[PDB]
Amino acid sequence: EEERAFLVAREELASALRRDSGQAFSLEQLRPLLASSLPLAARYLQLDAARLVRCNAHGEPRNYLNTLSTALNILEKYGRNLLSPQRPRYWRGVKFNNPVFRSTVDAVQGGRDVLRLYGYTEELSFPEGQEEPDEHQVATVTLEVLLLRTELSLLLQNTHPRQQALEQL
Amino acid sequence: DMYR
Repeated sequence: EEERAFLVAREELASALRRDSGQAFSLEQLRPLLASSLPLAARYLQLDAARLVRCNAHGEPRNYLNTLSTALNILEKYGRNLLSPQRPRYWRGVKFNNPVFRSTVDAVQGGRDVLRLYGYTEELSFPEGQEEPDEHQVATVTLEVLLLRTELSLLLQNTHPRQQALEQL
Repeated sequence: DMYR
């Protein structure tokens, strides 16, 4: 009933990302995804947002939410790359020893599992059978990653429309 | 950068 209204908007913005990879989203456009009474598992279907937040929630929120948002900012770019009309050269390969990754994403519990959602299944890299990334899935994960980074930033600045429910994590 |  009301979960459908969320999914429609969720899909409509996912489609937007597939058309334009560098498409930017305001808080005005993200509104129906932010002000929905749904729980976390019903709003993040691919991303395990609950585990990403609570398993890195040690210390001060002003510090772990920024470490978390920093990782989500890179993960979103990992997605936008696969969606670009021309994809980067070494797109199918992600090395742990890589500077940007280990310094950012691999500093967060569950950062790797997000890449597996993108398509990097064989252990990270794409399987040989996969010659090109799934345009629908990536855009969906990228949207959820972007959505989570957005929610955390509204948490850090105490403006989230459901701030008095998310702080239970 | 992000792949190396």
